[PDB]
Amino acid sequence: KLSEHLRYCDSILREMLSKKHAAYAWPFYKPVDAEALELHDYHDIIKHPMDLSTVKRKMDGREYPDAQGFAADVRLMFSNCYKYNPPDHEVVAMARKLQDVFEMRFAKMP
Amino acid sequence: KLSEHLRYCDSILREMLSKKHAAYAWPFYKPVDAEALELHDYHDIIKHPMDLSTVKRKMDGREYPDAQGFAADVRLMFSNCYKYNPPDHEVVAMARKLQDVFEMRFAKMP
Amino acid sequence: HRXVLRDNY
Amino acid sequence: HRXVLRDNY
Repeated sequence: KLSEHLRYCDSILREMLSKKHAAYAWPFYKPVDAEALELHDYHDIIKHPMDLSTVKRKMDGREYPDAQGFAADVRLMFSNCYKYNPPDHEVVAMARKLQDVFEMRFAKMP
Repeated sequence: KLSEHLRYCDSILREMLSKKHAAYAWPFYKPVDAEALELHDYHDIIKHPMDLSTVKRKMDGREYPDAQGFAADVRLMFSNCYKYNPPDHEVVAMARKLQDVFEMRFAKMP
Repeated sequence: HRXVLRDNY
Repeated sequence: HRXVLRDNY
């Protein structure tokens, strides 16, 4: 039931979740665990959390109207990370690496 | 063609390669890349490298005679990491976390 | 108050 | 001379 574009988006998502990128993608696999990380202000600063497991369930649920909504969620995920953390944080470097993977594959969508 | 024991060992290997443990297991997914990491002495100190992809190909190749040979390779992987790196290194903490997963599942083998 | 990644596990 | 994990990528 997926468009040609969202089928391509689903393949981007599968790649971002693959062991190939695990070294920098793993903090985004699941929702940020503010409880385990003791980040008592995380849900005050980040009003709309996002992560790859959430993007996957929405894609599998056929909840994205077009490829543009898929991209908006992925970039929200990266944006929340840049918003919450100091620019020198290692998770910010990991987000930028994974975002480089995303933007490159997304731009090359036929 | 696998024993009941090595079938259980194969399930341990599948778990160690799952996204569940990726945060600390990813440096062991593939052989240590001394070229990319510029570790010009790595193959002088580590005479017998080992990693999870190598354990997997041996298991798939039916190259382990028993569960004891499987365990010897997994512990070689951890041992090489403790041998090469300083004890305070983050990859040593990651090895100990993954080894805790391994030893616990291995000990509970029926 | 800073996020510590290893504290996730 | 110390291993740097982020240098893997």
